[PDB]
Amino acid sequence: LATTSDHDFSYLSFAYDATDLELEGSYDYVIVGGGTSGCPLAATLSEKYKVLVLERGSLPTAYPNVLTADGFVYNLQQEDDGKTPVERFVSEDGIDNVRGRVLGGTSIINAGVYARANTSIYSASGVDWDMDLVNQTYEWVEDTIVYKPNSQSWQSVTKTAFLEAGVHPNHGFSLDHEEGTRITGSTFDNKGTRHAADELLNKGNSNNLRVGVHASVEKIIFSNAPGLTATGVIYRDSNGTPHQAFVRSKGEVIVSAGTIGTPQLLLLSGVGPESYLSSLNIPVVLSHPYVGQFLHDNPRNFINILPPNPIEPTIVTVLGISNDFYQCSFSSLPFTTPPFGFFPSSSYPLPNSTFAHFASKVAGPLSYGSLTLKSSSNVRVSPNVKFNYYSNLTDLSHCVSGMKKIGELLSTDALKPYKVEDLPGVEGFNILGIPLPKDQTDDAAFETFCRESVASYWHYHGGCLVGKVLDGDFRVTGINALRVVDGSTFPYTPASHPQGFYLMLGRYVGIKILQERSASD
Ligand SMILES: *[C@@H]1O[C@H](CO)[C@@H](O[C@@H]2O[C@H](CO)[C@@H](O[C@H]3O[C@H](CO[C@H]4O[C@H](CO)[C@@H](O)[C@H](O)[C@@H]4O)[C@@H](O)[C@H](O)[C@@H]3O)[C@H](O)[C@H]2NC(C)=O)[C@H](O[C@H]2O[C@@H](C)[C@@H](O)[C@@H](O)[C@@H]2O)[C@H]1NC(C)=O
Ligand SMILES: Cc1cc2nc3c(=O)[nH]c(=O)nc-3n(C[C@H](O)[C@H](O)[C@H](O)COP(=O)(O)OP(=O)(O)OC[C@H]3O[C@@H](n4cnc5c(N)ncnc54)[C@H](O)[C@@H]3O)c2cc1C
Ligand SMILES: *[C@@H]1O[C@H](CO)[C@@H](O[C@@H]2O[C@H](CO)[C@@H](O)[C@H](O)[C@H]2NC(C)=O)[C@H](O[C@@H]2O[C@@H](C)[C@@H](O)[C@@H](O)[C@@H]2O)[C@H]1NC(C)=O
Ligand SMILES: *[C@@H]1O[C@H](CO)[C@@H](O)[C@H](O)[C@H]1NC(C)=O
Ligand SMILES: *[C@@H]1O[C@H](CO)[C@@H](O)[C@H](O)[C@H]1NC(C)=O
Repeated sequence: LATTSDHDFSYLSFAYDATDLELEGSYDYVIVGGGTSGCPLAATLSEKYKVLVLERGSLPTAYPNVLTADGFVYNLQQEDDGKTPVERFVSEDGIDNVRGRVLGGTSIINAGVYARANTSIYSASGVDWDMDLVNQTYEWVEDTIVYKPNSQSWQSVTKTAFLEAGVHPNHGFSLDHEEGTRITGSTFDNKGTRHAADELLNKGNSNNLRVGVHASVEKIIFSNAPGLTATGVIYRDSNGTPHQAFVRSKGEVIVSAGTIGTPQLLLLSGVGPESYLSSLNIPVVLSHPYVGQFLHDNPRNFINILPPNPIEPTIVTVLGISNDFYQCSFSSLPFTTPPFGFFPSSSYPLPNSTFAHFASKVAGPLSYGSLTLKSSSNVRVSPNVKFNYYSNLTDLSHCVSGMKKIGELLSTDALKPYKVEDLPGVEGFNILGIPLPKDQTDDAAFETFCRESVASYWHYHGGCLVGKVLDGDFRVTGINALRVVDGSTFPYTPASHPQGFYLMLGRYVGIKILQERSASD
């Protein structure tokens, strides 16, 4: 774990605006997307080789509010002008959502919750994991940007509610995703300063690592040397001037553009379903049927209570983990400008007093959809995405169980002081939005509640799966010198909160690449 300190911007010494980067560069590795996985991957590779990271967004310094916990809601409330760190989008399902667009990626705009992946998911992932390396990597990340949180009144109230409601056992303070209640780590330090993936760039070699911001990567370049191989990428700067960055012998292009950005770039580059690409007149580099397929978004269902007595805003630290659903509570200040993506749509009531958001995330999820291009040529145009929430009934059964558990929390002695009226069961609270069915045994009513009140937990993943598009070493099958490392590689979520796993993944693969280069020297 790390110790509270200012956000470390030492890496600015090797950060450049794309307009300032050479028109044609040569490196050992080119990383597309300076995000959650991309940054630690880049830093790791730079320990020995020349690396260039290309990020479409700005430096975190351009948007000060992404640097503090009290800025979380603010970023979501800001209008999307195409340059802001929070990019808005709506799934085909009709659910509002957001993704990061800034150096550090989505780890720069998230809720800060940090957890290590469920230790039981590595065996069936399709990857032969080196567990000693996995833990060493978690430690590497944690010693730089993860903190043991301060005690917080509302989080403590939530902890008492979970324990009263049977979410056992109690793990005390622990980073591990395990059934029961615990206080986990956070990327926000004890002074409220946000730490993120960008700071992991400081772990790289300042003479080998170069970062380009405001760099929109539009296409991967290929050649037969002799076999199909990725040779570089084309990116554009704010002046509209296109640049090219190539990789040298044994080097590689690694796409870490995220669940949404990676499949989009692959499709735009001619790697995807042959009939789909041809229909849009995109030359086919390699037929890859699963690019953009298997897009998963864990559903979030919730209850907002408006206490008669004000509660203080807090950062999420207490987690109530069940096998089929994960829960927590967030307390915040009132507002008249809605944080996009918080509620599923714009027509939702606004809180004029402090409130508590009890959220429930369904495990998996088993349901999935796909990603398709909205523009066949412009990478700045958001792709179309559909998640098909609750299309798999097992997800729905888990939502029902999850919301019943929330009902239990609402019926605890712990939450009584927050009701406006002392009514039986879950009744008596001042609710903002859709309330739970009164009858806690009415399954059909809970299914309707789950379907009509659903929102995104913002932990979408998939779209470029290991075993479908990638192999066990994260290489895009059939293409040399090309890998994918980010949240797009697996169908199920690694824990209640995935950033820890994706941060680890970046360096993990980086180390695997270095070990591979060592053997071939
Ligand atoms: C990689 O890192 C993992 C954690 O992220 C390791 O794991 C943890 O390893 C701990 C031993 O080093 C193991 O023991 C600890 O917990 C014991 C019981 O914990 C549970 O029950 C307690 C009360 O019943 C409760 O308070 C607690 O919150 C837990 O619910 C305790 O008896 C021990 O004194 C010790 O404190 C952890 O349980 C374990 N946690 C997880 C998430 O699995 C992992 O190491 C483990 O790998 C296994 C494959 C196995 O070999 C096991 O023996 C080993 O400890 C690390 N792996 C590597 C390769 O280093
Ligand atoms: C509002 C919100 C709250 C969340 N809360 C939490 C939490 O508390 N804890 C947790 O564990 N997880 C949380 N998550 C989820 C977690 O943050 C994400 O799953 C994780 O950051 C995704 O990592 P990634 O590397 O795949 O993608 P990203 O970090 O998004 O990185 C991809 C990067 O690629 C860039 N990019 C995309 N396309 C291009 C292109 N063509 N050219 C150049 N650059 C490009 C993007 O701008 C971005 O910086 C939250 C997510 C959101 C949106
Ligand atoms: C919802 O998710 C389930 C778990 O992934 C699906 O069932 C699983 O389907 C696998 C191949 O389709 C099969 O190997 C697994 O054994 C099976 N697991 C279970 C718990 O049965 C389920 O798929 C449907 O139901 C199963 C039983 C089969 O009849 C499939 O043909 C069905 O498609 C998923 N349901 C949906 C709506 O996709
Ligand atoms: C951890 O993962 C295993 C294997 O996928 C699963 O059986 C178990 O339910 C998970 N535990 C939790 C608490 O999510
Ligand atoms: C303020 O919140 C209360 C619930 O506490 C609600 O009844 C009222 O309508 C809200 N005021 C406005 C004008 O939205």
